[PDB]
Amino acid sequence: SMTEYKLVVVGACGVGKSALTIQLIQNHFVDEYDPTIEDSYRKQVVIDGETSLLDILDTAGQEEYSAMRDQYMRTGEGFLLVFAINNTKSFEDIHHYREQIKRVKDSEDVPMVLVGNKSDLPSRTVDTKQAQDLARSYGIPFIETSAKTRQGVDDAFYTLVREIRKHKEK
Amino acid sequence: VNPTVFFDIAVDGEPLGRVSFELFADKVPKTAENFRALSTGEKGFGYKGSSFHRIIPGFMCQGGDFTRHNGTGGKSIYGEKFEDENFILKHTGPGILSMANAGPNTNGSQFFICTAKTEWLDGKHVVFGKVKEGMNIVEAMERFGSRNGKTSKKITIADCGQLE
Ligand SMILES: *CCC(=O)N1CC[C@H](C(=O)N(C)[C@H](C(=O)N[C@H]2Cc3cc(O)cc(c3)-c3ccc4c(c3)c(c(-c3ccccc3CCOC)n4CC)CC(C)(C)COC(=O)[C@@H]3CCCN(N3)C2=O)C(C)C)C1
Ligand SMILES: Nc1nc2c(ncn2[C@@H]2O[C@H](COP(=O)(O)OP(=O)(O)NP(=O)(O)O)[C@@H](O)[C@H]2O)c(=O)[nH]1
Ligand SMILES: [Mg+2]
Repeated sequence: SMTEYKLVVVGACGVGKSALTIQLIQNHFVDEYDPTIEDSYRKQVVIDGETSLLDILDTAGQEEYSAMRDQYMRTGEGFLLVFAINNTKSFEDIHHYREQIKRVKDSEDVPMVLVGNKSDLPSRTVDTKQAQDLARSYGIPFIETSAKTRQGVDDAFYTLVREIRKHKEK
Repeated sequence: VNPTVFFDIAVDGEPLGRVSFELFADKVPKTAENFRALSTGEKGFGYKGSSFHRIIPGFMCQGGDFTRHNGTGGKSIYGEKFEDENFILKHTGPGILSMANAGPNTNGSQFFICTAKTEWLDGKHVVFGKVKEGMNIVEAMERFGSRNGKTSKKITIADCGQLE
């Protein structure tokens, strides 16, 4: 048998939500920025010996459309919280995303993974200890990624699926 | 005395039709003058050849990136960006011509034509003109859009200039 999961990728504009998704789905990366309105993807994977369909919702980094945002959070079973290691504001935004997700879902315990993206770049402004400590304060995993080198990409999505599975046991 | 400009719209190079705009120089002089000059090309750059890269049915047709040709660029006649002039005019219905931006005081060349009332944009995007003739051409353009703004054929401003 198999299972299916609705994953939602959120975070500030420009952090690499789409590039991460396109690496997972299409195994390539481009420098050109194509700003997202909304996109969806399906991919069948095997995680820990269990076959699953990932329904991935790639959202725009925007803060003007709260009713669409809320429906994304209602339907999603797990969320990638993506910031960029050379965008300090995108890291300062993370807590807002977790707060909104918990509110819409009316829960203290929602499957989430913290994603520190663009780890290939020499222009770091967020040190990883900060992100490690934040994820610990949330009790969620922290995964370092680069959509450009593919480092951590499978790890981020698969870890999110494991968090969903761990949540379902409760 | 408000200026009128024209766009001749093309679909994969084939003529679709003409859209003309009244520019509200009486109320929004600097923003109208940018769009006027970009339409004539008199500064040595402008809209001629560029595309409507984002068309979302029920909301708007968005174009004007003649520097990066991918939805991320554009520039004004005053520099790369200029501040929001005023918010006197609102997004009152179909045919409103308004500036796109990436937040406060980031006007460049990108613009959108509303195909519906978009009142949540009031106070955040500067309105500076309206469609005069050719709302039927704008409605045709809107049919080439999609949920995420991607267009089914290439929609371009094949010609443009000032009417008079
Ligand atoms: C952090 C953001 C940022 O700094 N940047 C820089 C690069 C981008 C950018 O601003 N530009 C490329 C900029 C531009 O085009 N500005 C736009 C505003 C805008 C930009 C981007 O990238 C995305 C969105 C707006 C956006 C994302 C998701 C949206 C969305 C807009 C709408 C909706 C929506 C709401 C309610 C129901 C349905 C939908 C859409 C799906 O169903 C059809 N969603 C999904 C949550 C709103 C509509 C009205 C549908 C689309 O609006 C636009 O596209 C707006 C309209 C006004 C004009 N502009 N676009 C802009 O000015 C360039 C440099 C000018 C991001
Ligand atoms: N060097 C490097 N660049 C990256 C990485 N991830 C994304 N980028 C670049 O950063 C830019 C923005 O990426 P994108 O995936 O479109 O970001 P986004 O979060 O989806 N933006 P939006 O919220 O507008 O949809 C692009 O130019 C892309 O190539 C990465 O890991 N490394
Ligand atoms: Mg994106």
